[PDB]
Amino acid sequence: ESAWGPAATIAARQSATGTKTDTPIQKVPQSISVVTAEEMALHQPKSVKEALSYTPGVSVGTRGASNTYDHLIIRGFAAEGQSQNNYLNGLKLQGNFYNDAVIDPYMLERAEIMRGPVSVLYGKSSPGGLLNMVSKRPTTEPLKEVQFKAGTDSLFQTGFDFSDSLDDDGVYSYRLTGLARSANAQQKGSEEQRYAIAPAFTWRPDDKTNFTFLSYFQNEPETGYYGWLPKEGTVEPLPNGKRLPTDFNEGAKNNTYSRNEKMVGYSFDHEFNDTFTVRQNLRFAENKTSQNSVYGYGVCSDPANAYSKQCAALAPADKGHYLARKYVVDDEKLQNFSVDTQLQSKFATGDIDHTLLTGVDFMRMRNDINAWFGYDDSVPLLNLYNPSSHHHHHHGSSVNTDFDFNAKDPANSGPYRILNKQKQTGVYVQDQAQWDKVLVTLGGRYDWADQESLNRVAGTTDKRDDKQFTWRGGVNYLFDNGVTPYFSYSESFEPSSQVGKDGNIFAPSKGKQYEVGVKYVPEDRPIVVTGAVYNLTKTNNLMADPEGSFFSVEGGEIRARGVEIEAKAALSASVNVVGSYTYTDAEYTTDTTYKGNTPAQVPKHMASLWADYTFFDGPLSGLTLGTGGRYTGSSYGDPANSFKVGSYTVVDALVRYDLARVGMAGSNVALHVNNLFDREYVASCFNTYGCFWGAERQVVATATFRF
Repeated sequence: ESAWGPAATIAARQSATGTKTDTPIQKVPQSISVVTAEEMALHQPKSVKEALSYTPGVSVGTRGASNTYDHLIIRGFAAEGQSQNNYLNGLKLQGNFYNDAVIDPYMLERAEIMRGPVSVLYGKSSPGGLLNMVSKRPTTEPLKEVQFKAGTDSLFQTGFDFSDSLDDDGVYSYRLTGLARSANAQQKGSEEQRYAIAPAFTWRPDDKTNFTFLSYFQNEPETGYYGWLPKEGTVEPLPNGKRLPTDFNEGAKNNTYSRNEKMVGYSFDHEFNDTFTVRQNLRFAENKTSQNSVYGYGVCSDPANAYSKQCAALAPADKGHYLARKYVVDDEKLQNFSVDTQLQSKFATGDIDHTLLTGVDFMRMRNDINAWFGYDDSVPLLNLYNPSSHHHHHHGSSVNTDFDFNAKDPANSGPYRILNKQKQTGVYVQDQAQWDKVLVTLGGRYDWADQESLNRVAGTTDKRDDKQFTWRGGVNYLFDNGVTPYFSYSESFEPSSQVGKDGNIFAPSKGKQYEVGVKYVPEDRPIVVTGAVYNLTKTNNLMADPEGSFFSVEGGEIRARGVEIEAKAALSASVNVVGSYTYTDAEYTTDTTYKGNTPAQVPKHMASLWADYTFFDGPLSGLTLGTGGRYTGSSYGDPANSFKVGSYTVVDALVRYDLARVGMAGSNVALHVNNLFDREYVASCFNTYGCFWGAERQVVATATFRF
């Protein structure tokens, strides 16, 4: 098993996103999870987001039923500005504003998650949090796969995955993966459209040299729903005592959202001799996205709408059941270049073996934003009264009316046009020195993160050049019966894009984490079990001005201490089990307005358990039956901890049948169901006017053939 390849079992022993060198999990001084292709091909996730429903320390409901972005909250933290923090092949997919890229899981070999500070190897990043996806590479043996999906809400997906060798020596091999997916969003009027293709080329001139070309091209005409719903009508009842239905949509009938992705790059490694090996990863991508979206703000009786004219002009007792809305028109285009070059030197020092990693990482991102935002009264109000029993059960919500978007009244709307530039360069050194059973991992990295923002309207230009250093040290007492105790200190840094009162760009916030735990990686049985307890602190978090002044102020602090236990196994040739528990104590340590309060959208308790049985026996030979559930404790729906989103428990099921009994061994047909008990829940609220209905039970039938 290679950190950059398949795992054979639901349990991956090898990973390289934690130390940038192919290391076995037990030897990694940090909480690392790995969701293999197998596991993913088990639930047929819609996005890498869903593919993470069972991993501990990651909420995936930050946006409810919506999938526009694989935005995650890890260990109670996320990137600033609703941005993502996702890596693809050890390189970051640096996004900006609404321009953030996604990779379809069907194109991944595995999706890894690294918890806690990760700057020691990746540069600027949101504390405690990082997702690293691995492109599918050319396979060792022929692969001619064709897959067909069909599910609820008009879901239709047709995709292929072919990999072969051009020569009988395997010096030349490829892999072409693509898919065409179409579906209706949970919210009436909204659609989901995707076309993706990933071309890979691997050149192995010998057994010590590999250069694999990695490209990805994707087109999405419409990305689906991405709107906000009030706590009143979702979490809490509306005055009349009813609630907006889970399929309710508050946007224009002509709301539109598109994203365009294009990328070329490569992964290269070369072993010069018994001590020196070099590997370099490079990628270039130009990404576009645009939208015409009318989103809802809060109900008229919501503080946010305090200054709303359309709202104020209502009977004081009606403000509580009328929805106020705004809108945005956006169109962006960004390019991002990335290359990481590293050198791995293997040498000893009498009983002390060394694995020295030293490399230089570079990246630049440019994004051009040309958009328009509607402010108060920019769009008609909405009477939430209508959504009743005719809109619930019998049929459902109804699409509203069109909106202008064009003719932006200089009154209720204005222009937004920015040119954001980002540059980062870092050099790092790490060493995994094993002195028999005692593995010590230590290393660090220095960074040159420079940003430059141009406001095409104000004709302004804000700049900032950061120079940050981070290191990480850890110890793993490699036992022999499997158990592996480990502890480690880690650091991170995340620059700010916000400008203070002094007209200058804020300084970067920082992450510090203390984690200790044990990992059981038995060498005989294919089972992995890890548990960990940590104390992660984000510092210099921006907070309200002590003297309220529109401008924020740095110096705030947030602490997240919690426990995480995960377990994936192969208890049998017919038994597989995935399970995890997550305890999260996230609290505002220092903050002008909030404090003691816990950040919104982050539950205290989380747990998930899953298992599947397979048959090779009786009449049910080739049958795989699996079910499971995911637990999401209660959470706060706003910074003020004003209200709370209730806990919920969703169940997933799986019936898989091997088609061997039709001469099609290898292939198979399966039925997947998410939220079996079609539970109605509110995933979360980032504020009183920003709540998201969870996903209504979905059902998918999949036919995946192997020629």
